Amino acid sequence: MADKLKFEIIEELIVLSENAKGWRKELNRVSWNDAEPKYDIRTWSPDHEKMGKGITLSEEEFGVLLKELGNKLEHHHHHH
Amino acid sequence: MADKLKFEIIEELIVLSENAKGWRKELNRVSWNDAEPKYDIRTWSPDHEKMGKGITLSEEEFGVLLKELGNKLEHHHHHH
Repeated sequence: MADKLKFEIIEELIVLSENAKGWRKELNRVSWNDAEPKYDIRTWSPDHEKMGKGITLSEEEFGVLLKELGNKLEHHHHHH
Repeated sequence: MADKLKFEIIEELIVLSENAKGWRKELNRVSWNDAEPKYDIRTWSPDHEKMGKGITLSEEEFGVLLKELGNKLEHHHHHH
């Protein structure tokens, strides 16, 4: 029984930025409640001791992300 | 003068999936509190009246995301 969710980081994919306190907003793959591992994107502590604003994505959904982002890359516009 | 943060959806990029109540986990460009629009990835209402669990991405972070995902597309991960 759990009144809480459990998270275990399986693989680190991309670190998008790092805070003065360290807090890194990163894309990784986490397993929730020892169940199916999926893609997670949020701001974590440098020690990963805490977490915040972010979302869970399945292999299907993140698959759609890869597809459509890959399409949009036809529009070669340099991000700042 | 607003307790909550002001936001407006400038453009939609990707819809990753849709909820029973409609709530779509999508990537779209949102302008926060009348300021510079950025990339946002979260679950929104189908009417986009509300938002929830998700994160802000700038030119910097979204650019790095596109890059390193574009690398990862070397792996023929069937997302199944």
